[PDB]
Amino acid sequence: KAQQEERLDEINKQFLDDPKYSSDEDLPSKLEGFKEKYMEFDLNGNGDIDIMSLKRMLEKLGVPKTHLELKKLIGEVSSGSGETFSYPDFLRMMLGKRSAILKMILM
Ligand code: NI
Repeated sequence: KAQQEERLDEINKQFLDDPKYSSDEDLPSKLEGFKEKYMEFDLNGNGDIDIMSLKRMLEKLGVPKTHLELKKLIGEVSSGSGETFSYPDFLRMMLGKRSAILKMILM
């Protein structure tokens, strides 16, 4: 938990130096806030967010979603084999010009 944060920090540093996101003057503090938002979710053994974790989080936001709807949400932001999405997946979505449904829900 607090351990997995170490990895999130390394990723934030990686993104901080990414020219693709340099135009955002508030990147330094935003990445930290996004990290905190990500850590509100239950993170699995690999530090990724799964279906039940997403379900739990959306419940807290008053946004109930069906099992299949949860699959659609993750499948939209996941860079791997649909089922879970990572922190890097999360940042590219939160940043990035395209607006995934999960991004609109969370922001
Ligand atoms: Ni889980």
